[PDB]
Amino acid sequence: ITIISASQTGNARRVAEALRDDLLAAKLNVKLVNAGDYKFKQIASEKLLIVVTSTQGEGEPPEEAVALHKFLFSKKAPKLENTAFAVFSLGDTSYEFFCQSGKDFDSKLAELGGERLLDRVDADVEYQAAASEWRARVVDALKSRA
Ligand SMILES: Cc1cc2nc3c(=O)[nH]c(=O)nc-3n(C[C@@H](O)[C@@H](O)[C@@H](O)COP(=O)(O)O)c2cc1C
Repeated sequence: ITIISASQTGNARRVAEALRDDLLAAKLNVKLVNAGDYKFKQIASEKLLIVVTSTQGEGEPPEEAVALHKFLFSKKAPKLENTAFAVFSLGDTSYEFFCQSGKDFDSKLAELGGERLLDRVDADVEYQAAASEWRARVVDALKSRA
């Protein structure tokens, strides 16, 4: 399983660390990478992929995931021939573009034909219970979808 973290400050990364550990706890071969250090040209090669992404100024994706989101949004983006996914997003209702990055990644993947393992989870500023409830569900799902 490949867990991708896209954080401007470092919160998605922390959740990803908790999540990867739950999967190390439930399975074992888990790879945790930051969007800035993932050779995303092989994202296709993933059987089970998780993305954790925050939403930034003007609803823009996290910096480390810009090339990735742009790539995933490019005419050169590959079809998720055999890739399934789940997205967790950190956002704030006070902003207009609440959780837009999650909406973007969730959409484009599905548009490309990726299989959604779990409905996208949008998280507000309190964030910490969503990551946990979401964490508990991907574990249950992945145990049931591998
Ligand atoms: C400059 C800035 C702008 C942001 N803009 C938005 C926004 O438009 N919508 C949103 O849902 N979240 C926005 N966030 C994200 C925050 O709501 C919050 O989820 C943050 O803690 C995410 O941290 P992470 O990047 O470490 O995951 C913004 C954060 C920063 C620093």
